[PDB]
Amino acid sequence: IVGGYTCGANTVPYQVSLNSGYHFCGGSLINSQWVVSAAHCYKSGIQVRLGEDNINVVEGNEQFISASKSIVHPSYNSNTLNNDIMLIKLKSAASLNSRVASISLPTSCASAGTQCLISGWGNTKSSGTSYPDVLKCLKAPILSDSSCKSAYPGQITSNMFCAGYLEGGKDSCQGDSGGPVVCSGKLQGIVSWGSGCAQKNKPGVYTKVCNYVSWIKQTIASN
Ligand SMILES: [Ca+2]
Repeated sequence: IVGGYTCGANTVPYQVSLNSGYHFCGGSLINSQWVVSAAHCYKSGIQVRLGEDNINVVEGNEQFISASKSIVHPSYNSNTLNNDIMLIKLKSAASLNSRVASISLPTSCASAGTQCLISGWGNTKSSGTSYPDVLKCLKAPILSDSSCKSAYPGQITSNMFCAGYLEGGKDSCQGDSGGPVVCSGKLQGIVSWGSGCAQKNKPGVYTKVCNYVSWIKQTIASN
């Protein structure tokens, strides 16, 4: 996250770190046994880390649970990033409390102008590299579809939205991928892609979760 603020320990209780020896992507806990992330975060050998603030220090609220199954969306396209969504089943259920909690799926899509919270452990610089150890947060609005398409001609599908600031300076970045965009207490987006970080006229692009609720629910019910 570029241009954000330190969230505070366990203030974003649905935020996950995906670990394969190191943090590589975020995710969101949607019930005691399932996480949603980006398909471009797929790899084998995932450990899901819940209850994290500092990802390099054991602080006492963590739960570390291996994945048993990963399911990439059937229509994910790695070239265009259309349908950039994945489900991960945990080997055992997490223990839910005030610091480790699920986030609700949306019943309706959010409109442009809605303010959302984006979080992650990604790079905090737009030029150069500095990775934080504690969770960072950013408040940002959903942008109109017209502004999004004008920023990325030919690249925005109906399964994507833009959020952020056209003036630049505040955005998600490398290492935030897969993490949550929460608006009015519901998971509306997944950190997906952009051109660089925090550049003028190049806001972040997010997977539009409201288009996937039926697939999520049916997949969880049968796996
Ligand atoms: Ca920790």
